[PDB]
Parts: sequence; C-alpha cells; structure tokens
Amino acid sequence: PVPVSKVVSTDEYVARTNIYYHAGTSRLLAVGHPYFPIKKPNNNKILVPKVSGLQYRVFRIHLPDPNKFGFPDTSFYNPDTQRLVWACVGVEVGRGQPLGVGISGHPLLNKLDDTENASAYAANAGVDNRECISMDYKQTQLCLIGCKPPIGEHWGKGSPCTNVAVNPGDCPPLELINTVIQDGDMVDTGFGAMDFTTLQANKSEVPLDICTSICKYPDYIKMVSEPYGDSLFFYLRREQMFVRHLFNRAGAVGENVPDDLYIKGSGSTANLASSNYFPTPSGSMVTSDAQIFNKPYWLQRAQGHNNGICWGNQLFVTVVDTTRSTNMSLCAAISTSETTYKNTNFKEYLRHGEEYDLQFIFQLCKITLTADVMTYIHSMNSTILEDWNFGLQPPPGGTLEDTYRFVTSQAIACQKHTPPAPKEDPLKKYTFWEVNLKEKFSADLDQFPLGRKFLLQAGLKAKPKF
Amino acid sequence: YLPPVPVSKVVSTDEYVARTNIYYHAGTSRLLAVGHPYFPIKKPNNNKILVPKVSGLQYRVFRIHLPDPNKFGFPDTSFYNPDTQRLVWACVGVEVGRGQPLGVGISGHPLLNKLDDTENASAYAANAGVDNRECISMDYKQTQLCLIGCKPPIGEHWGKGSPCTNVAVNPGDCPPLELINTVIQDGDMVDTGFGAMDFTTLQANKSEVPLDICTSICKYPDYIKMVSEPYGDSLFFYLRREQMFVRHLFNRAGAVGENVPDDLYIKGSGSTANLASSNYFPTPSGSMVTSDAQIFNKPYWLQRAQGHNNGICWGNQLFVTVVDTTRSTNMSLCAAISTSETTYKNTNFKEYLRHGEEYDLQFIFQLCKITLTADVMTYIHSMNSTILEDWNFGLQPPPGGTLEDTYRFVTSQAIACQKHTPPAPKEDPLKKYTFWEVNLKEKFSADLDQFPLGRKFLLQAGLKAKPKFTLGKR
Amino acid sequence: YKNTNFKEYLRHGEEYDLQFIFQLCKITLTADVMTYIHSMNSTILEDWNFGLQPPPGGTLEDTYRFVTSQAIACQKHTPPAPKEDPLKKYTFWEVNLKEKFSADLDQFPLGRKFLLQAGLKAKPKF
Amino acid sequence: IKKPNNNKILVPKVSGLQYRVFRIHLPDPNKFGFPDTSFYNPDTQRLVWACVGVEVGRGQPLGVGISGHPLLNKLDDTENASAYAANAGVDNRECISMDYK
Amino acid sequence: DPMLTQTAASVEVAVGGTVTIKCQASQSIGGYLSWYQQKPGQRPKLLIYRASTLASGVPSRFKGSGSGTEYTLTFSGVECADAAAYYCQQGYTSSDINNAFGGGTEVVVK
Repeated sequence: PVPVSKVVSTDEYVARTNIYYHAGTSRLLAVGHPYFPIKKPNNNKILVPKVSGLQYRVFRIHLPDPNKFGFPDTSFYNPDTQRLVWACVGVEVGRGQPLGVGISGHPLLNKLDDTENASAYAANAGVDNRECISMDYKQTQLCLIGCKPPIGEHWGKGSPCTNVAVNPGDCPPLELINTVIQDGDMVDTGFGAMDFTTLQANKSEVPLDICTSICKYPDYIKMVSEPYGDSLFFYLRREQMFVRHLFNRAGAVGENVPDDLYIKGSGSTANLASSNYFPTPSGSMVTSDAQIFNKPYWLQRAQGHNNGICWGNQLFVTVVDTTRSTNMSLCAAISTSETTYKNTNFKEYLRHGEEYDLQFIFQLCKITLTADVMTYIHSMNSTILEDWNFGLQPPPGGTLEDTYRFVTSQAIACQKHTPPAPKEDPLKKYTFWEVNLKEKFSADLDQFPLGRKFLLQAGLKAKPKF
Repeated sequence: YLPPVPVSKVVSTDEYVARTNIYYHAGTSRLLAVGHPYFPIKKPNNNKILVPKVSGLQYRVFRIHLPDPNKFGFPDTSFYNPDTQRLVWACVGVEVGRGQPLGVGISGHPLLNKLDDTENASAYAANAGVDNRECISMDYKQTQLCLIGCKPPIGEHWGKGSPCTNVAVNPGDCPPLELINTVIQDGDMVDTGFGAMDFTTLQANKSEVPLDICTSICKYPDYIKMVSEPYGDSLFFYLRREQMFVRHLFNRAGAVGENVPDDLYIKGSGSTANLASSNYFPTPSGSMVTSDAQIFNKPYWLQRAQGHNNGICWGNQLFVTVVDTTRSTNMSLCAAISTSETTYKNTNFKEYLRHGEEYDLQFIFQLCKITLTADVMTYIHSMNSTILEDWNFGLQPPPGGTLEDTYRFVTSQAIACQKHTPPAPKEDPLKKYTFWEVNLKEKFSADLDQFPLGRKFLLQAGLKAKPKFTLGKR
Repeated sequence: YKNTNFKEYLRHGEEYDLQFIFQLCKITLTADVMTYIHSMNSTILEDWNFGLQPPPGGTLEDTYRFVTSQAIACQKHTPPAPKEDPLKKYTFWEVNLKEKFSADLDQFPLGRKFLLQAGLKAKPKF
Repeated sequence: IKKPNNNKILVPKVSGLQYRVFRIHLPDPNKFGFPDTSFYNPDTQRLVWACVGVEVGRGQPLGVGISGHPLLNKLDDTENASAYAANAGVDNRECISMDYK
Repeated sequence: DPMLTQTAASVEVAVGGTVTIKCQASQSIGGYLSWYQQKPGQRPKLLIYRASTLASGVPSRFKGSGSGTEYTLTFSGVECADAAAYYCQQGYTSSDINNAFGGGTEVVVK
C-alpha cells in the first residue's frame, strides 16, 4: 500500500548475527603461451592456452546457501518468515611468483623512421617498409569486488550516416560501447581502449598480443552511479607510464594539412612526410613498496547502498597484475652428441607462469520478511525469490489422462513423449574462471592464516585449553 | 495485497480534489496571422507554401502547455509531502479577445455550376452548354462558439463508405452516405450553410460551392458526443451563437439520375414535354451583424461544469477553440509595375488579396492538491493511464546508468548517427494532428493587481485585505 | 601488403563528469545593502527587479508582440535581440542544469559522501 | 578539418592540451518549491545559490600524447658535436616530434 | 590485373571545343592515376596526377574528375600546340600485371 520509491541501504532490512565463517581456495595456477594460442594446423582445438600478464582475471565464487545449514541451535532464527544470506568482511588476493616485467612486440611492425633526431630529410617509402620492434608496456594494478560482473568500456566503430554517401577509404566512425568483462580480455597497454579488429585494417599497428582483440578499461563513473551499488563494493588502483621512443607513421595520410599552417617548401622539401606520429610506451621500475596484494582488506562500509551482501550466493573478484609477467624461455635439443654449436640444433619456445590465492571471511546475516519488504526485493532483482522457495503461485491442474499401455508399438497417440528443454540460467553466455567454494567452509578461525589476522583486528581471543 | 473494491459508478471532482486560496494569472501576449483568404499559394513546380490560408472561417484550436506544479514556486504556508500527495491546476476564469474592425467575408469562384434562376421567368430554354457554368458570388452565415476542454473537441461530417456487394450496375450510382465523427484540427472550416459534406471525396466536379471550401472538409461540432461520455471531459463551458437567412434560388447542371415519377405532373405538348430542373441550391447570407450581441471580450467565470469534472486540467494542458466570422474584412491590395506614366492603364497595377486576425487570451488558474491513499490510486489509473504515468510512483530499474552520453559536436564525421533516430513514444499521441501551440511555461504571476483581467476577477469576489494598504493617506 | 592500400587517420576521445552540491541563502534587502550591491555590480539588481516601480515605465507598448505565420510579413529574427549576453563574444562550452536538481542526497554518488563528512543519516523507512 | 571550398568545419579540433571552460546555468530560486518553512518574504528578501562541494570526474585511461611538425627549424645538434658545422642553404627544415610538459 | 583499356580514337574538334576523354579501369585503384601529353617529336610531359592535382607550369584550363573505376579529363579552348598524344596511367604498382597504360590520341585541330 505504501511502496517506497527511494533506495535504502541494506543496514535497515538485514540483521547481523555473531557467527563468522572462514573459507579459502587452495592456490590457482595456469601455464601456457604469452602471445597467442597455439592450435593444431587443421582443427580448432588448442594444444596450449594463452595466458599472459596483461589479460584480465575474473573469478566467480560459487557459494553454498546458508538456509540449507543444519544448525544445532534452532533459536536464533525461525525458518517460517526468514531467509539467510552471506556477507563478506575480509578479502585476500595472494600471489607468489617473483617480481619482474615482460616485453612483447611484432615481427612486422609498421614504423617509417625515428623522428626524435633527424640528421637530414627522409627518403621515400617504397612498398613493404615493415620492421621488427618490441617494447614494454604500461604498469597497471587493480582489484574490484562485486556481486555482478565488472562493466567496462571501449571505443569502436558504429554505423555511419545514411544521408551522405561513403566510399572505400573513408575515416571509420566512433562511439562508446559498454560491455561486460570476461576472462581473456586484454588490459589497455597505453595505446588507448579501442578495438583493433574492426579499426586496424592493416593488422600491423600494435604488438600481436592485442592485435586481434578488444582491450577494455573498466568504467568507473558508470559503476558508481548505478543504483543499488551491486557492481562494486570497493576498488584499488596504481598505474604509471612514460614515453620512451617517438616513431613516424608509414601509410597514406587521410587528410592533408591545410596550406595556411606552413610556408610551402621546395627543392627536396617540396613534399611532406607523414604528419601523424605514434609513441612507444615504457613502464618504469617495479618495487615491493608499491604493491597492492598479499595484505588483507577489512571493509567497514562500502561506497554504495549494498554494504557487502551477496545476493544469489555468489561474488565476483577481478584483478589485473603486470608486475609479475616474466616469460621463461626454454629450449630443447634434438641431439646433444655434437662437438660444435650449430644454431639449427635447437628449437625455441616461450612459456608463462601465473599463481594466485583467494581467502575470504563471510558473516551470517538474516532477513525478516514482511510483505512491505517482500515487494522491495521483488523490485530490485526478481530472481531472488525464485531462487528461494518463497515465490508462490499455484496451478491446480486437470489430472490429464495417461495414454495406451502398448505405447512403443501400434499405439495410436504415438510419440507423446516429447522433451522440453528450458533448463537455462542467465550469465552463461559469457565464459570466465570459476572456483568451487561449496566444500571449503569452516567455523574455526584459528586453524587458518587469515583467521589469526582477523582476531587481531578486533580482539576476542577465544582459546582456553591449558 | 488484496486491494479494496472499486466503485462501479463514476463521480464528480468535488470528492477527491482540494481547493486552496492560491491564485495565479496567465495571459499570452498577442497573436497575429496574415495570409491569403482563398487558397494557400504554392510554386508551380512543386509543393512549398509561401503564404498560409488565413480566412475568417477556420477553427483556430489552441493548445495551452501549462507549467508542472510539482516543482513550482509558491509563497508561504503551502506545503505537501511529495510521497503522499501531488498537485494539479484548475481554471476558474477565461477570456477570448480580438481587436479588429467588423467585416463580412464574401467569396465565390469563377466556375460555379449554375444554369438559371427559378424565382421569375417567361420561357424556359433547354440549353445544356458543354460547361456553361458561370461566376456567381455569395455571402455566408455568421457563427460563434467557445469550447474549453482538457482534450481536443470532436466534430462530424457526412461522407462516403463502402456499400454492400449486392448490386453494381453503373459508375454513375449513389454512395451510402454514412455518418462519421473525427477530431478537429486547426484549419478545418465550418459552414452552417451548405453543410457538412467533404466536397472532395464526394463531389468529383468540384464546382458546387465557392473555392474556399473545395479542397477540404467543412466540419461541424457535435454537442451530443461531447456530453454523453461518462466523464464530463472535452467541454465544460460552451456558448453557441449564429444567424442565417436565404437570398436567392438557382439550379444545378441537371444531369438527373433520380428521375421524377410519372404520376406527379400532367404531360402537355410542344415545348412542354421536358423537365426544367429538380435540383435547387440556395445561397446563404449573414445579415445585420450588429456589435451588441458579440460573445467576446467579456470575462466569464466558472462555478459549475455541465459534466462531472470541473476545470481540473489533467496532464497540465488545456484546449481553447473559437470560431468567428464577424471580423471577416477583406483587404483589396494593389501595386503598380511603373509609376511614370501619367495616364492610368489596364495592366500597370496588379492586385492581391490578404486577410488578418488578432487574438489575445487571459486565464485565471487555481491550485489544486490531490491526496492519494490506495483508493483514488485505483481510480485515477483507470480514468487514464497517462495521468498516473506522468508521475513516477515506481522505483528504479536495475540498470539506470548515466542518462544519455550527450556528445558535444552533434554534426561531424567522427561520431555515428545520433539524436532520436528510433522515436519511442513518450511524446503526445496527437503529434500527427496539428494544433496551435501556445507556450506558457514561465508566463505565470503570483500577484494579479497590476493585470488587465486580474482586477476584474478581484472586483467580482471579495477584495478585503487581499490588495494590502501600501503607503497610506495620512 | 601494399603501402598504398591504406589511408591513416587520428582521433582523440574525451570524457568528463560534473557533480555539485548547492545550498540556498536569503538576503534581507534593507536600505544599506542596496547601496552596497549597486556599487558592486549594477546588473545584479536587474535580475531581480527592485529598481523600477513600473517594470515597464510609462513608455512601454504591449509587452511582447508575435506575428506568427513564420514567413510572409516583416521578419521575426531580423530585429536585434536586446537582452544581450555581456560575454557572448566569448565562445565556450555550454552546459544546462536547469532541471537536474533534486532534494534526496542519498541517491547520488556524491551525496552520501557529503553525509559522510558532515555526518547524520536519513530517516529510516523500515 | 575543413573542405577547401567552404568554411563549415567537417571534423572539429579536439586535443588533450587545450583549456576547457564550462558554463554552469543554475536555475533561479524564485520559482522553486521548498518543502516546509514559512521563511521567504517577497518584499524584503531574495534567494541565491551558494556552492559547497565540487567533484569533477574524468574517465579515460592514462596515456601520454605526442606531437611534432613535418617542417621545423633545426640546424644541427649541440649536445655533442665532433667537427664544426656545415653551412646552411635554403629549406633546411626537418621533421621533429616531441612531448609537452 | 587492373586494366585501363582506352579504346577511343579522338573526334575532330575546332578552336574552343570541349573533349571528354574517358579512361575506365577493371579493378578499383583508388585515386592514384596520372595523365600525360605526348608531342610526337619529343619526350612525354605530364599534366595532372591523382585525378585532381595539376603540376607546375601548366594552365588551370585543364580539368580533372572521376573516382572509383572510371575517370575523365576535359578541357576547353584548344590552342594550336595541343596536337599531341594522350595517355591515362594508374599507380597500383602490382607485380603480376602487364599494364603498358596504353590508349589515346588527338587529331590535328582545325
């Protein structure tokens, strides 16, 4: 009758009990190629996967729902008109590989000449002026915790306008596109957050690890201004980048410079070089002082209205690390019997390692369910009551009559067995890294490395044994 | 959770809108219209309108956009909770005005289908010239009206529809002539003379009446449809007025299809074995148009509607239509191609025709708040869906996002095509039907002492302590 | 690969966001304050009127006059606009905020940071 | 970017170096409904807005731009010169790029 | 193989006439196209390149247009020294082609 049209923080309709719980995965590893996936020459099947330092890393946390808990104490809640939900208080992202950097490049980059100190004027191009240049990337570290997946943005091509006619060779159009981050998306490398598949026609602009894929920067001002605050509870950032080399573009300039910009040259300088330039990024020194990880994060109040409540019994952790991206470089001989060194005796490979840890603390929270509160949860996300057993609507049914006993042979109503297949959930079109935290819970905090760091945050040592 | 039963009958507005002492005045400035009185002139090559058709026989429906009083400023002691009650405007006084001399407005087109007169004769001649039609001009009939409603008014005409597939013998047959009623635009004409038939989709010779109503429809308002609807909407103060007279008696071409019966006359001989005509069109003439009975510049007010709702204006909107043909002057204009010739000529001066009209509107609006506790909420949504949909009572969708990116340079080659290319409604449904917009978003005034209607309303009701005793006598 | 096959271009994106918090203030206009503000800037006392006992004056005609057909008579935009902007020779970015105001400081992402600093909380619904 | 026939610009010039000056249009407070006080008197009072807090936000990823000229006055280097310089004829301008502060 | 045919022998023109020489191409070449005048006693000599930009020391009474696959070359006010040979020529610099960019003539002007 009095439905409200405001947004209420969850400190008003969720109670906080005393019962804490600890969880934690084992450790996460991944091994493969840093540049491109390697598949067989005939089918689509990948022999090794592509794991690099630059790609994103989104973990989803499958939780078991606490209403299925059999508590020996049956007095602190009543399963008549209450539901139970988890709330995260402690987050830890642990990593263990040693520090360092990693470089990438292209066998055929498309630079004309250096421009920082030109001795004389440049010669003409010719055809096929490609080169092999490699460089290091910008330095980036982030971490976001959320109930729903991260929401990033990237520039791309839209449709041009239908009034004027286009020709082959025009400038592509541009617009902002908001997408959903998966695992395998590349980070921005200092070449801006733009798609390179539909906007780099020559396929030889950037190094090849981001040559045929979208790089996405996370949209901050979209996610904070979203209602209900379910997109992020908090975040963290440290980025640095400076420019090292300054090259010249090679390729036809689209629009010439207007003649009022420069006094017209002559002689050997009758014409112009390519006007546009592109820089070469460089990350500075890494250190163990400017790190983010291997230290816990106790949250007191999240920025949004959701003060750390896990609807649907899941949460999403993302992280991007480039301070641990050294690619090991192995090689294997075909025959060690030789006396001399011949460079055709060895093959070369590249491999990249990656290592993780995740450790949490969840608090047990209950919800009193009044019909005024029942329409509010019905309004923000309708699938919550369907994932509980509370959404009630009865169909009576007509008690339909069964068919003939013979059924398989000579039945008149033949093929009445017909399968429906509606068994579907959302979020399953996207693929990314999952973990299984269903069987890793515990109530004893003192048997775990994070659990002793939690009690020192708030006292309450509880261990009398003598 | 189980809402109570809604009452099966409709109800007046006295039970569920409130009335305060806060009044406002809103008067538009001045409205002028110049063009040609007969046809909108256009280029010989294609369609482009240099002058509009402007003649004093149109409908001139107005559309008053009101300011939304859910964010509007007031003096003290006016308070409400926006989660419980909302606000709406109600009109209590209205005026329609014109400053002009007092005219006639005759017309007639040079190809009018007339054969002879049937008032006197000496010998009738069966003539039947191929197109023997001749220019005859005529007068019209004076009419006035004023209708004030929340939604536009409704007129009617007599047209043509599909008959039953029983008999089809000839293309020279007769239509069924069923009656239909439409919504009234700005530019449809009225004649209470020849009457409400569209002369285009009914008459193919298009030479029956003068040319000011020959390419369009001559409508006429209903007064039954707009009172029989169960709400009391679309009109709540009407003032009808007209006069008429018959002048002359004529004949059409005479290609009669509905023949005369045999057993009506007696057959003679010689020249007396034929038929003269059976179809007679008379001409109208408005007479003695004296300016003491003119229903204008008189500030009438409202205490009672003829319908169920009073002047409550849902949707912050209002419609005014006035019809006048007493200011129907015509301006014989002419200009000369060369002035040096000291003798006047045939073709040295060529002439034109124009027509003009001047309006002025003034209103008095009254504030009205409406409380809503679970009972009128069921009633208002069932009255019209858009009344409840113009106020948000539902909380936010799960993605709200930053409403529209709003690119800066809207015409370039950098961005893609933008700005309302797929138009999802939210607009008025009546966009396909044109009106006269009158923007009154910030015309309002809290005080009304220094306003030309404002003292006329103030004098009528009580003015005791309302004016105030600014600087005194002694 | 042909070096004459591809035209090259440059673009540059830009992003902004403005958020504000205002509070209104009231000025008692006695005889002494109106001497102060008129010495500061005289056209502030023409936003609000205060200076002219008829806002017309004796010499004013009809306040407005609108010849609406759009194209046949004396022209509508050819009269020069009197209410000139005293900075209109300078062109810069145009931002309108005449309807984005609101009163609930709990909803907007700055607004609860304002209720962090000064403290307090809204009245609870449940 | 302009077509050489006309003066209407095709693509506007936007760079990350120039100023940005925003005009904020506050709506006038003498037409707004304020909830519950008999505070305002139209004779001896007027209303005006004050500013308390500002947050300006940017949302593009970090990155350093770059610019130059195809033709710039540059005779030689001076950081380290071995032999003496050569004479300068006509059209001794090269292509040098840089980055700003 | 991008091929420009130019199977068009020129028509007799008087002083001040206008001539429309049309050079069509099979494959799309962009705007990269050249034109030349060949007086039959000396070296060839170029007028316009990229179908719009004329060279130095050439009057602006020669015109250039055409885009995509077909192109043209018009002018007016024919002098006495315009008796020469004309040739359209593309610049797609491919490998497996045998262009020779041939075709084109011009009569002696009356």
